[PDB]
Amino acid sequence: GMWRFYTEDSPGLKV
Amino acid sequence: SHRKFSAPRHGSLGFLPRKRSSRHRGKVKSFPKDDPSKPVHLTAFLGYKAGMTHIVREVDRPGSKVNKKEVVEAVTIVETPPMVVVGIVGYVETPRGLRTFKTVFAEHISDECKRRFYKNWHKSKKKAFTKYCKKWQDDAGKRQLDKDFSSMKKYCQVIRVLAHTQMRLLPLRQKKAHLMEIQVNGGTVAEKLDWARERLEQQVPVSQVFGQDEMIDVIGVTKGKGYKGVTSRWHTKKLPRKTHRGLRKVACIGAWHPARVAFSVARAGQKGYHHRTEINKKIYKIGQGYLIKDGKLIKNNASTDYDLSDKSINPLGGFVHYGEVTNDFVMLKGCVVGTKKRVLTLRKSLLVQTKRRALEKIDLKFIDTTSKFGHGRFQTVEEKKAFMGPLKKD
Amino acid sequence: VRYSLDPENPTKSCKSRGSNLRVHFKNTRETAQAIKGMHIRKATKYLKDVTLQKQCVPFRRYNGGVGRCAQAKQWGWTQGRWPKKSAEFLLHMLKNAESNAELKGLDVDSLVIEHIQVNKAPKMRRRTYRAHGRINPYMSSPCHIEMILTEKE
Amino acid sequence: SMLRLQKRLASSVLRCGKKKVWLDPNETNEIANANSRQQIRKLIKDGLIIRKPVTVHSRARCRKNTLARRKGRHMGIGKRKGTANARMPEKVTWMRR
RNA sequence: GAACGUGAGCUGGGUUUAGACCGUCGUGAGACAGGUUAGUUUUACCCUACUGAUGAUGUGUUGUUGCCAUGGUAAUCCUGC
RNA sequence: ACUAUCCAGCGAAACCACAGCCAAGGGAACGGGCUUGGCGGAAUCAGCGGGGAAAGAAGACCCUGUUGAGCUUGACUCUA
RNA sequence: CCAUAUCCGCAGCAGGUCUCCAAGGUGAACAGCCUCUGGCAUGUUGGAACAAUGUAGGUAAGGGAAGUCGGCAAGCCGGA
RNA sequence: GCCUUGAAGCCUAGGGCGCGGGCCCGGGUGGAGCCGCCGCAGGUGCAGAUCUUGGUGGUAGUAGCAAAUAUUCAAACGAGAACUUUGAAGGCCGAAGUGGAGAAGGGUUCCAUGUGAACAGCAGUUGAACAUGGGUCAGUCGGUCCUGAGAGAUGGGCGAG
Ligand SMILES: [Mg+2]
Ligand SMILES: [Mg+2]
Ligand SMILES: [Mg+2]
Ligand SMILES: [Mg+2]
Ligand SMILES: [Mg+2]
Ligand SMILES: [Mg+2]
Ligand SMILES: [Mg+2]
Ligand SMILES: [Mg+2]
Ligand SMILES: [Mg+2]
Ligand SMILES: [Mg+2]
Ligand SMILES: [Mg+2]
Ligand SMILES: [Mg+2]
Ligand SMILES: [Mg+2]
Ligand SMILES: [Mg+2]
Ligand SMILES: [Mg+2]
Ligand SMILES: [Mg+2]
Ligand SMILES: [Mg+2]
Ligand SMILES: [Mg+2]
Ligand SMILES: [Mg+2]
Ligand SMILES: [Mg+2]
Ligand SMILES: [Mg+2]
Ligand SMILES: [Mg+2]
Ligand SMILES: [Mg+2]
Ligand SMILES: [Mg+2]
Ligand SMILES: [Mg+2]
Ligand SMILES: [Mg+2]
Ligand SMILES: [Mg+2]
Ligand SMILES: [Mg+2]
Ligand SMILES: [Mg+2]
Ligand SMILES: [Mg+2]
Ligand SMILES: [Mg+2]
Ligand SMILES: [Mg+2]
Ligand SMILES: [Mg+2]
Ligand SMILES: [Mg+2]
Ligand SMILES: [Mg+2]
Ligand SMILES: [Mg+2]
Ligand SMILES: [Mg+2]
Ligand SMILES: [Mg+2]
Ligand SMILES: [Mg+2]
Ligand SMILES: [Mg+2]
Repeated sequence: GMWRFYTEDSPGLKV
Repeated sequence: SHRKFSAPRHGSLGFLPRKRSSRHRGKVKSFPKDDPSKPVHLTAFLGYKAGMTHIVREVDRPGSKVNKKEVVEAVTIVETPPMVVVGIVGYVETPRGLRTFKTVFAEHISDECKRRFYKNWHKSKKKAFTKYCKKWQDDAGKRQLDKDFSSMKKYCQVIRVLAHTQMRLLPLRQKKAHLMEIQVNGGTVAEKLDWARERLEQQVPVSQVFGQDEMIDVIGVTKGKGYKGVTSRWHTKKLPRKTHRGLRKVACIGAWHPARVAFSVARAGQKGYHHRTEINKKIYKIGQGYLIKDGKLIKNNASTDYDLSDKSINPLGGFVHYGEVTNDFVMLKGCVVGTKKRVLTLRKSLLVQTKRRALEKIDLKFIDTTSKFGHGRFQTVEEKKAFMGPLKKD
Repeated sequence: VRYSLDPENPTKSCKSRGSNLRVHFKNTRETAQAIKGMHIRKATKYLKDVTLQKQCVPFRRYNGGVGRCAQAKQWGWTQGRWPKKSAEFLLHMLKNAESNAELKGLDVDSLVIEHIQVNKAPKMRRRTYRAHGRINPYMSSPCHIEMILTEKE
Repeated sequence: SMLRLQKRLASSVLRCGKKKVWLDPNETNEIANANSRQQIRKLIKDGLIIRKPVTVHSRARCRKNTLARRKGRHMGIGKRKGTANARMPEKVTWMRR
């Protein structure tokens, strides 16, 4: 289906 | 959190609905109040904008560094033929405001006034005021109309007069006249009816309204610019070069919880063609027209007491985009709203004038009639020829 | 075949029909609601003019995105467009109908358009090629038409 | 009507391209019934089919300016772009000597 | 102050992946609350709100001239004789 | 200058409980819907990006699991 | 056929895929600019008008890094 | 027991029953089998499961049909021309080319006549599409021959095979 991001970005980031 | 540094806002919220107006002629919101001591006079007048130029004069402001010296300053020229009266209207005062009570038109109304009706004058039959004008050449109409002026003496407090212009006398493409209501301010109601009832169907020049060295107001509609952004309509900072989705924008609007956009924030829309009102513009000069005793006379439009050259106000090549002025005009200090060929309204000042910068008086020395269609360097053709000489026009 | 709304007097009326026609349903529907109730000779002028951009059709239900015009003040509206293609195919039909009336022996220059009906139809299938290896359908949207004319002036 | 076949064939007989071939815009009937060779070579002889001439490319402009560069002109300091060794090298000058 | 206002408004210097360098610790793979360098920032054509633009209700139709509810609202400081 | 804009012709998608004007109150403690007040007028056009705790990917951070795998060794049991 | 349409890339996909031949002028020159032989119809459509925001190009009075994490980007010098 | 003097199934502002599960009548369509009682047996009753298969909507006549400078005038065929063809004019490729020939791969795409349903993301009188027919000629051009890095039988050895 549609693409929506590169898997090494992971837009929700909170460490 | 708060704002790091401080700054003031961009624009006024007074002029807020920046929409393009619903008119082409300046409306007057308020006229001056009236002392019943005064003689009977008028308050306003219609004129058109022609052009601009500059002027030299001498200065008698004391205590200054420019006193007893010459200065250079710009002006605007406004063409103003004499208007014509056609009709009357009387108002009355009520706890809801004012109310239009009754009106009267005259017996003869020229066609240039009737074109203000009749969107399509070309395929019309021109059957306006045909039946109303039949109760002037009549017996009962003389009884019918004159039973009404008596009412207006009795049940009214405010008198206004309908006038229109003379558009044959201009170079423009237009033929329709412009109407306007004007207020009569004087002693008493009965006087103003008698003054007007005599003055009906007659002409009214400018020198019967205004004089020299007087502050007035100017009312007219500004110059269009169309759809614009916020860096032209509101004058915000341009963002820097490294922005992605555009640069001539305002970034933030509001914050989260007032979860709505407020009318205080800048947006992108119309600019220009608005209604405005400016005050305290001076009159320097009132010029005559072209006229004929036995031949021509076009000197006194633009001849000071000093230069004594047989010159008119008109430049070489005429006024740009306008034409040729052949009529009486007025000369304002500074600048005004609107394009050329546009209709202006000229209202007396509603205040008292005691500042020396208003009370002072003026006498001109020089006026510039160079051509504005380039870099003009000559005042008149005659000097242009005497300097250069004979060309191949031989 | 079997029409909708079989008429009131089958001796003073004619009829025509088309099936499986490559025009857009949406524009064509609206053009029919504007031509309805007219005398045929009036309407043929109406449809030439649309083709020449001198009159218009107002888009009243299917109006998303559609633009504003000056000719739709006659109809009491703002929006309008000039669907050429639909106009022609309607014109070809009026001919078929007008002839049949001549064959049954009717007064031709007193005829009225009473009933026009448009309907959808089976959809044709193509494809278009998008990013990241994807495919999507480029489908078509044709129409049927049927219509009735009677003799009333 | 269609005449692309007739164009192609005439190219091969005249040994020119298809941009050098003139067909008569008026006598198109008699050409379209030329669906072969020997229906064509007749028509070349009759004059309906012609080989155009070359577009001119002249040289007087060059011959003229070179005739000046012999005498010396157009050779100053501000017309030179390569080192002297590129224009006329030293090794050659040595060998002549 | 307003989700320590505001990343489909910017930037991405720092911090907080993947490579790598020193010091201290661990036999060791490896760790550091120690330091240093390089490093992909997506989508508006939907509903609303906001700004601008047509039109709508009624007054028999149509036009000219005008009144006012209601809402906004703006002027501010210093020097010199 | 190419677009966006308008017209002719052809014509998709993601997404979608129902839907879509605000303040305060209480409530799973930050409501489009409830309660008390403010108010409320067809159908639409170009934009912009405040909200919809907007779309995408059964949270890689943290914990649990008597679920795993890569690597090391002085863990246990074995082996070429 | 041998490639901005016959090959592989889901497709007449701005991608990728081994070689031969090789004129005139300027100029050091298979650089770049114009032309002849041979080839084409502007690269999956057209017409009207010149708003906003964009993308690619340019210019700017006086001052000259005061901007910004950082002279990032642009500009100066440029051949003999 | 019901039935081609009309079964099942389906539709229904119609008449009615039962607390409910559900049912009986009436009217239209339709064309061949179906039901009630006492017992038996079970692949036996759906709103959902980021359920499975198929189909259809708002979105929406919207976003879009913008990398590489460029078209114009007349005539002809034709029901029919912004796009076919012919001519003329203006322009690009600029010999490391948008030119003329070939290997790998494809496999009839090649050539003529005809067509305009479908396809050629607009159109088309055109087409590498559709239909019907035709077309590749060798003592000397290549293979075939030789061997290369290397692969691989016999004898022998090993191995449950
Ligand atoms: Mg502050
Ligand atoms: Mg950036
Ligand atoms: Mg000028
Ligand atoms: Mg695509
Ligand atoms: Mg692909
Ligand atoms: Mg925050
Ligand atoms: Mg972001
Ligand atoms: Mg945000
Ligand atoms: Mg960093
Ligand atoms: Mg690292
Ligand atoms: Mg007020
Ligand atoms: Mg748009
Ligand atoms: Mg609230
Ligand atoms: Mg609370
Ligand atoms: Mg909600
Ligand atoms: Mg938002
Ligand atoms: Mg989880
Ligand atoms: Mg998980
Ligand atoms: Mg446990
Ligand atoms: Mg494993
Ligand atoms: Mg051990
Ligand atoms: Mg070039
Ligand atoms: Mg083209
Ligand atoms: Mg192509
Ligand atoms: Mg500067
Ligand atoms: Mg600094
Ligand atoms: Mg700073
Ligand atoms: Mg740089
Ligand atoms: Mg049977
Ligand atoms: Mg069973
Ligand atoms: Mg079951
Ligand atoms: Mg179900
Ligand atoms: Mg359930
Ligand atoms: Mg569009
Ligand atoms: Mg393109
Ligand atoms: Mg070739
Ligand atoms: Mg080639
Ligand atoms: Mg090959
Ligand atoms: Mg097509
Ligand atoms: Mg072929």
